[PDB]
Amino acid sequence: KPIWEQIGSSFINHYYQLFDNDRTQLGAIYIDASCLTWEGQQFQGKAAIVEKLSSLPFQKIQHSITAQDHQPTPDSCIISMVVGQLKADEDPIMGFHQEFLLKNINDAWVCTNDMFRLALHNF
Amino acid sequence: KPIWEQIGSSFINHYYQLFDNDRTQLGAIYIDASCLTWEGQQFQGKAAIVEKLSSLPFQKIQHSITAQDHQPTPDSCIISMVVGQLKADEDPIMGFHQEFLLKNINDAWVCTNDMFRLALHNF
Repeated sequence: KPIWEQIGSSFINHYYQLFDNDRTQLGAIYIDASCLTWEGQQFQGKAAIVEKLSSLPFQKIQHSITAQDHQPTPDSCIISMVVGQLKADEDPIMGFHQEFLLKNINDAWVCTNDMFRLALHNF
Repeated sequence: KPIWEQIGSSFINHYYQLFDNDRTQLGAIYIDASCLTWEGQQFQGKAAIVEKLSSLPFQKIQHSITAQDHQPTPDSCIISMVVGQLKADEDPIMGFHQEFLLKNINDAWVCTNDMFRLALHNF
């Protein structure tokens, strides 16, 4: 309902659609200065991100969202928190926490910061 | 090593130190435009946020960080992800996930965005 909630919600939706069905198209939502920290490893810069995301051994991965929250920022960006479970091929379901900072740059929404962590938790 | 990590790690240490000794002092790291989402609930501004955290029904609170990640943002903000364990008085230990967005305002690194969730724990 709130404008930042609708945008952030839509972005997350788009991000997981791409990640679970066409991840080599993910780079389209990043920019040169975007950063990715996947399970502790830092991939600063789009090239590194695109490379890392494409090297994931996932043959078939599926994200299931338990909860998501968004907040507008002083500089008009949107920060988001996402929790839920992921299923890669033939299992053991896992929990995950993903953080995103979105910005409108050149009149388009992109993700400048992305942080993902696996978790033995549930929400 | 990177400056955003040094600053972020430092802020994180100070934040949890304040939370675990006298959370009514957290007003110093929040500003009026700050947003807090705690277990899905929203609160805006220093006063409401400090009120919300202070209202937590705990005498003794203890945070233990298992991992923290930090990245710089295009607007010179620092975004962070924190995961660890939370211990409140006699409740069983509970894992937590938190996100912070930091920025230097009026010569001080403050948190404009704070997002927190507890993992439905077992064991």
